[PDB]
Amino acid sequence: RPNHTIYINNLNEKIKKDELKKSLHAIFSRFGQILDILVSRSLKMRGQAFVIFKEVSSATNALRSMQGFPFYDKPMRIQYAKTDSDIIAKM
Ligand SMILES: [Mg+2]
Ligand SMILES: [Mg+2]
Repeated sequence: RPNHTIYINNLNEKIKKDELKKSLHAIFSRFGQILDILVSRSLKMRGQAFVIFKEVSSATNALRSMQGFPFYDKPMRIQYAKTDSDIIAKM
């Protein structure tokens, strides 16, 4: 099931969509090249987001290292996405 994409839950829903994306990029880019970050109004309201890495190893390290990290006062809950974004094939 491990893939290039991590699905993040339990995100602070009071954070601005734009600021949230930027913060996610700052935090996760240290684990490897990020291809894309998915943060919509729908996802935001539910405290969810997706980060797509260029390599699966980067996704794995991110998942194992940032699990439970107090992001904006809330422990992040991270898992691999059920379906690896078709963006991988496209990009
Ligand atoms: Mg994008
Ligand atoms: Mg850990």
